[PDB]
Amino acid sequence: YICGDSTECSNLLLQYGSFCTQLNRALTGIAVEQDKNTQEVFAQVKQI
Amino acid sequence: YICGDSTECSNLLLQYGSFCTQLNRALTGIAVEQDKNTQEVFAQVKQI
Amino acid sequence: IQDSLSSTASALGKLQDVVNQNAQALNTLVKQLSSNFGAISSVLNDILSRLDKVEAEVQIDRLITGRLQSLQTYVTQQLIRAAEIRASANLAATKM
Amino acid sequence: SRLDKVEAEVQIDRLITGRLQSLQTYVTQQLIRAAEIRASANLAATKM
Amino acid sequence: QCVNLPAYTNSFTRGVYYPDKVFRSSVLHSTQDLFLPFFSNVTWFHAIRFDNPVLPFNDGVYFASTEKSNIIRGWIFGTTLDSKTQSLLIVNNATNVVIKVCEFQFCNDPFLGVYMESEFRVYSSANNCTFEYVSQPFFKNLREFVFKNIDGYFKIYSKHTPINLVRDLPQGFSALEPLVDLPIGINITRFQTLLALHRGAAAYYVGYLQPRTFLLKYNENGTITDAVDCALDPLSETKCT
Amino acid sequence: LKSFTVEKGIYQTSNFRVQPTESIVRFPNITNLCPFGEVFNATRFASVYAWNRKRISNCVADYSVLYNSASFSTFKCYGVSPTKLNDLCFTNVYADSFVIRGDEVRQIAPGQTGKIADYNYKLPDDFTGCVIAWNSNNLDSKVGGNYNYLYRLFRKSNLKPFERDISTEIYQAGSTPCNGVEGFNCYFPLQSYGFQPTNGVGYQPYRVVVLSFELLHAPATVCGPKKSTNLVKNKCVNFNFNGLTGTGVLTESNKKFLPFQQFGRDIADTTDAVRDPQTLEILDITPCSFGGVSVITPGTNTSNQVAVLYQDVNCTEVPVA
Amino acid sequence: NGLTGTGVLTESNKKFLPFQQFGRDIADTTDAVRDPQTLEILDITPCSFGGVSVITPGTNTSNQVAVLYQDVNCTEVPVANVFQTRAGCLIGAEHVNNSYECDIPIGAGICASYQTSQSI
Amino acid sequence: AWNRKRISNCVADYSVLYNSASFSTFKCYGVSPTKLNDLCFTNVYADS
Amino acid sequence: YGDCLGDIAARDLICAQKFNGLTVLPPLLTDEMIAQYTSALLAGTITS
Ligand SMILES: C=CC1=C(C)/C(=C/c2[nH]c(Cc3[nH]c(/C=C4\NC(=O)C(C)=C4C=C)c(C)c3CCC(=O)O)c(CCC(=O)O)c2C)NC1=O
Ligand SMILES: *[C@@H]1O[C@H](CO)[C@@H](O[C@@H]2O[C@H](CO)[C@@H](O)[C@H](O)[C@H]2NC(C)=O)[C@H](O)[C@H]1NC(C)=O
Ligand SMILES: *[C@@H]1O[C@H](CO)[C@@H](O[C@@H]2O[C@H](CO)[C@@H](O)[C@H](O)[C@H]2NC(C)=O)[C@H](O)[C@H]1NC(C)=O
Ligand SMILES: *[C@@H]1O[C@H](CO)[C@@H](O)[C@H](O)[C@H]1NC(C)=O
Ligand SMILES: *[C@@H]1O[C@H](CO)[C@@H](O)[C@H](O)[C@H]1NC(C)=O
Ligand SMILES: *[C@@H]1O[C@H](CO)[C@@H](O)[C@H](O)[C@H]1NC(C)=O
Ligand SMILES: *[C@@H]1O[C@H](CO)[C@@H](O)[C@H](O)[C@H]1NC(C)=O
Ligand SMILES: *[C@@H]1O[C@H](CO)[C@@H](O)[C@H](O)[C@H]1NC(C)=O
Ligand SMILES: *[C@@H]1O[C@H](CO)[C@@H](O)[C@H](O)[C@H]1NC(C)=O
Ligand SMILES: *[C@@H]1O[C@H](CO)[C@@H](O)[C@H](O)[C@H]1NC(C)=O
Ligand SMILES: *[C@@H]1O[C@H](CO)[C@@H](O)[C@H](O)[C@H]1NC(C)=O
Repeated sequence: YICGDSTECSNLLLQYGSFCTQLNRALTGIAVEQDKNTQEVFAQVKQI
Repeated sequence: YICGDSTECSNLLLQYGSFCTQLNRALTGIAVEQDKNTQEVFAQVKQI
Repeated sequence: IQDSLSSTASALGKLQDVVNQNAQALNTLVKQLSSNFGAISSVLNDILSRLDKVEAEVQIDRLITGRLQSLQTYVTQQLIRAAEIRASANLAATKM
Repeated sequence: SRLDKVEAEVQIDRLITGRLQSLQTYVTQQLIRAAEIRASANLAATKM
Repeated sequence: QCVNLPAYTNSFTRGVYYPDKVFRSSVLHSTQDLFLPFFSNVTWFHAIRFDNPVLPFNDGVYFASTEKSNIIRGWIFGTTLDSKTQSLLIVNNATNVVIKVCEFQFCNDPFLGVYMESEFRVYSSANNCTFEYVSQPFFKNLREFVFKNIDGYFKIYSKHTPINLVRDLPQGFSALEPLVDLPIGINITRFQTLLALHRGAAAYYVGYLQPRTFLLKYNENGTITDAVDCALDPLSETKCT
Repeated sequence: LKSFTVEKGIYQTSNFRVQPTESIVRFPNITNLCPFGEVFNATRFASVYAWNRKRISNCVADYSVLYNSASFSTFKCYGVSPTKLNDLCFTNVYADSFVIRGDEVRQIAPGQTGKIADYNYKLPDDFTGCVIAWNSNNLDSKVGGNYNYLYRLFRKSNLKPFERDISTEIYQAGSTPCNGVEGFNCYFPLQSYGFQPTNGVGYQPYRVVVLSFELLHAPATVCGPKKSTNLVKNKCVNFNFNGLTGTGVLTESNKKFLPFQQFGRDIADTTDAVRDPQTLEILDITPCSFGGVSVITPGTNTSNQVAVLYQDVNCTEVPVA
Repeated sequence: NGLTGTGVLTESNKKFLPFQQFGRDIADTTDAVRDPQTLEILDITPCSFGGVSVITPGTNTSNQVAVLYQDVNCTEVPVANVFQTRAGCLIGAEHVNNSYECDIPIGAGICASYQTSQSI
Repeated sequence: AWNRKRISNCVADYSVLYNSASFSTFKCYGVSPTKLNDLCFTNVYADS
Repeated sequence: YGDCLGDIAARDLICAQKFNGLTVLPPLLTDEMIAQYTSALLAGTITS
C-alpha cells in the first residue's frame, strides 16, 4: 500500500521501524475477536 | 481553525485530502449519539 | 411479521449501517492515495524518473509519513468500531 | 509578510501538519469519551 | 487608411472546459480554477443595433456568438491600442486565420468590408512584429470561446454547436476543449471585437470569469456530463461537502 | 515474528511477487538532431530588454556533442536532476537568449530581485527548466567599447513572469509631465552596456540561455538519445513510456483518448491507460502482485512441516507451489 | 508597519507601555495595536462568525431548502419566512402553531418537516 | 576594526542604487528580498 | 457578534473558542421536556 514495488521506497521504509507489524497485529486481533463473538453468540448448545 | 483566512493557507490545505471531512463526520456521529442516548434513557413512556 | 418484514428494508437499518461504514472507510483510504502531501507529485514513479537519488528521498519520506498517518487513523477507527461491536455481541449473547 | 511564495510553503506545511495532529488527538479522545458515556447511558437506561 | 463609421442574460450553466490533458471515466473530480459562474450576468450585443465597444479584460473572457453568415471575424487585445504599446490581433479574413503581435496603430473604428473581401480598415500601420502565424488557405451556429492570460501565455478554448432558436442563449451543458496556447508575453487589459460590415444578422455575449471550485462528473465515455458550482447556493455547498 | 521458534497456528505473509523479468522501452522514432549549432553559435544575441524566444520540436536532445567545443561557467536546473536529462521527453521546449553583465548573472533565478529581475526579465516562482550562462568577453566586446546592447533602467511597475516591454516613452520622475523631451526629472529609460575588452570580470559580457520545458503530462516531440524496443503484451514487464518508468502487464484497451490526451489516471493517480508513441494504440496497464499468502504450522518444537494457503485464487490457474 | 492582517478595528481601553507596540492573545494572534501616527490603541477582531446549516428533504423529492444561522439574531441581519428559534435564525420555513412528532431534528425543542403547495 | 553605524528615521528606497552601483555578492537571511519594500525595521545597524 | 467584540478584554474564553471555529450545539430535548417526562413517570409509578 505504501510503496507498490519501487524497491527504493521499500528500502526507505525500513528506517521507520515496525509500524506495519503493529498495524497487522491489531487487525489480526480484531479478526480473531469477530469469530470469537460469533461463536459466543451462536454456539451455546452442544446437541444438534 | 487551521488557517483563519490567508487564502494561501487555504490553498495549501487542499493537498492534504479529506482529513477535515473525516473529523467533521466523527463529530457529527458523536453529536447524534448524544441525543440518541438522551432519548433512549428518558423517552420510555408514550402517555404523559 | 411475515409481511412487516416485507414492508420495508429500513427495519434492518442497524445491520445495514454496520456494512456501510465498513465500506465507507475503505473507499476513503484508497482516495487519500491521491494526496500530494506537499510533494512535487503524488506518484512515486514521477519522482523516481525526474529526480536523482539524493533529491527523491526528501519527497518520498514525506509521502511515507502521510500514508502512515492515514493507515494509523484507519486502524484506530477500526479498533473503536470493534470495541462497540464487541459490546453489542456481549449484549446479544446475554439476551440469548 | 516576511517570506516569499517559495519559502513560506515549507513553514506553512509543517504548521498545518502540527495543527492537524492536534485535531486528530482531540477527536480520538472525544471518541473514547463518547464510548464511555454511551456505556453509562446504556446502564442508566437498563436501570430505569 | 482608416475611417470613422444594455441587454443582460443568464449563464445557463455554461463555462465548463477541460482543465488538463488526462483521461478519466466515471469519476467525480474537484477543480479550483477560473470559471464562469453559474447563472451569471452576461452582457448581450447585437449586429442586425450595431456596436463593438472597447471592453475591459480583467482576468479572463467568455465570448459566445450566435450567427448565420459569419459576422464575427476576430479580436484585438492590448492595453492602449496604439503604436506606443504592443498589441495582439486575431483575424479570420475568409481565406486564412492570422495571429499577429505587433505595435499596431489601430483605426478608431476597425471593420472588414464585404461587398468579395474588399476593405481592411483595421490598423493604420504595423511594425515591430515579434510573432506572426498564418494557417493554410481555405441563426444556425453558436460558437463559444474562453480566453485566459497566465504568466505570459495566452490560452484559447473553443467549442461550436448548431443552434436554431432566435434570441436567448440556449440552455444546456457544454464542455469546451483546449484549442491554442501562445507565448505572446504581453500586457492585455482591454479588448475589442471585429465585425464584418456588408455593403449583419448576428448577436454575441460577453462575460467575465472568476476563481471558483467546480465539481465535474465524468461520463463512462471520455467526456463530462454535469458540473456543480460550490458557491451558487447553500444546496450546492452541501452537495460539494 | 522476529523469532527462531514459531508456535502452533496460522500466520500471514507478504503478497505474491510476480517478477516481470523483462525491460521494455518505447520512444518516438525521431531521427533529427536538436538545434545546437544555430542556437548556441548565434553570431548576434538579442538585448536583455528584448530577449529572444525560440520554439524547439521534433529532435533528439543529445548534449554529448557539447563537450568538444563548449564551456559554460554557470549551469543550473530546477524541477529535474541533470543526470536524468538523458532519459526523459519534453512536451513544450522554449529557449530564451540574451546578453547581460556578469554580476547580474545571479539575478536570473526564481524569487530574485534587482534591476534585471524586475525591469527586464523575470522568472515564475514555480519555474521548471534550466539556466545556462557563459562568458563571451572575446566575442561581444571590442576596442573602443561596444554600445549595441541596451537595458531598461526606469519603469513604473514590476514585470510579470515572462513579460516583455519595448515601449520607449520618456520616464517621468517628478510631478511635471515630460512632453516627449528630456529635462529635469525626465529620463530616457534605456541605457547602454559599456563592454570593453579591458573591463573587469564583473563587467564583462555574459551570454545567457534559459530552457523551459514541461514533463510527463502532455504528448512530447523532443526526447533523449534512448532507443526503443519491441512491444510485449499479456506479460508482466518493466516499461519506460516517454520517460515514465513503471512495471506491469500491458493489454489492449477499449478506451478512446482525445487527441490531446496521453495518459489516463485512476482515483489514486496511478497510470491506467497509455497511448503508444509509435503505434498510436491504447494499452491498459495492470499491477502484477496479487494474492495473500498464509502459513499454517504446528509448534516448531514439534515438527517442521507447514502448509501454504493462497487466498482468492484457484489451484488450476497455477501460480501456486 | 509590515504586519498584514484582516479584521475590524475599534478603539481600546488598553494602555500600552512606551516600549510596547503589539498585544497578543494566548494563540499569539494580534489583539491590539498602537497607531504609528495617531499613537492611539486599536483592538482588532476577526470577521468570520456564525455556523450555517442546510435543511433539505431528499433531492429526489424537491429542491427547496432552509438555512439555519447559529448563535445570531435575525434582527441584526447579516442573514439572507423568518423564525427566531433558540438555536438561531431559520430562513425558508414557516412556523405553525401545531405540534407533531419530530421528523428532522433542529434543536432546542424545534423540529422541521416537509408538508403540503408543498413547503418546509 | 570593522566600522559600525546606526541608522534611524529614514525611508529605505534602494531603487536609487541601480544607476551607479553594481554588487558582485548579495545575500539576505531571515527575509525574502522581494518583501524589503513593504517592511519596517526596528534597529538598523551597518558594518563596513 | 455584537457582544463578542465588546468591552470584554479577553476575560471570557468563549469568544476565544468561537473565533477559532469551535462551536457548541444545543441538545434536542430541553430540560423543560425532561422535567415533563420525569413528572409523567412519577405519576405513573405512584398511581398505577
Ligand atoms: C478567429 C479566427 C479563428 C479561430 C481563433 C479558429 C478555430 C477553428 N474553427 C474551426 C471550423 C468552421 N470554422 C468557421 C469560422 C469560424 N469560427 C469562428 O470563430 C470564426 C470567426 C470563424 C470564421 C468566420 C466556420 C464558418 C466553419 C464552418 C462549420 C463549423 O463551425 O465547424 C476549426 C476546425 C478546422 C481544423 O481542424 O483544421 C478550428 C481549429 N477558427 C477561426 O477562424
Ligand atoms: C488573408 O490574410 C493572409 C495573410 O496576410 C493573406 O495572405 C497574403 O496575401 C498576399 C497577396 O495578397 C501575399 O503577398 C502574402 O504573401 C500572403 N501572406 C502569406 C503569409 O502568405 C491573404 O491574401 C488575405 N486574403 C484576403 C482576401 O484578404
Ligand atoms: C499592464 O497595463 C495596465 C494598464 O496600464 C497597467 O495598470 C496601470 O499601471 C500603472 C503603473 O503602475 C498605474 O499607474 C495605473 O494605475 C495602472 N492602471 C490600472 C487600471 O490598473 C499595469 O501596471 C500593466 N502591468 C504591469 C506588470 O506593468
Ligand atoms: C444584472 O445586472 C443588472 C444591473 O442593473 C441587474 O439589474 C440585474 O438584476 C442583474 N441580473 C440579471 C439576471 O440581469
Ligand atoms: C521597433 O520600431 C522602432 C521604429 O522603427 C525601431 O527603432 C526599433 O528598432 C524597433 N525594435 C525594437 C525592439 O524596439
Ligand atoms: C459514450 O461514447 C460512445 C462512443 O461512440 C457512444 O457510443 C456512447 O453512446 C456514449 N454514451 C454511453 C452511455 O455509452
Ligand atoms: C560553433 O563553431 C565552431 C567553429 O565553427 C565549431 O567548432 C563548434 O562545434 C560550433 N558549436 C556547436 C554547438 O556546433
Ligand atoms: C515511426 O513512427 C511512425 C508514427 O508516425 C510510425 O508510423 C512508423 O511505423 C514508425 N517506424 C518505425 C520503424 O518504427
Ligand atoms: C476457478 O475457475 C473456475 C472457472 O470459472 C470457476 O468455476 C471457479 O469459481 C474458480 N474457483 C473459485 C474458488 O472460485
Ligand atoms: C505625522 O506624524 C506625527 C507623529 O509625531 C503626527 O503628529 C502628525 O499628525 C503626522 N502628520 C500627518 C500629515 O500625518
Ligand atoms: C437578539 O437581540 C436582543 C437584544 O438584546 C436580545 O434580547 C436577544 O436575546 C437576541 N436574540 C437571542 C436568540 O438571543
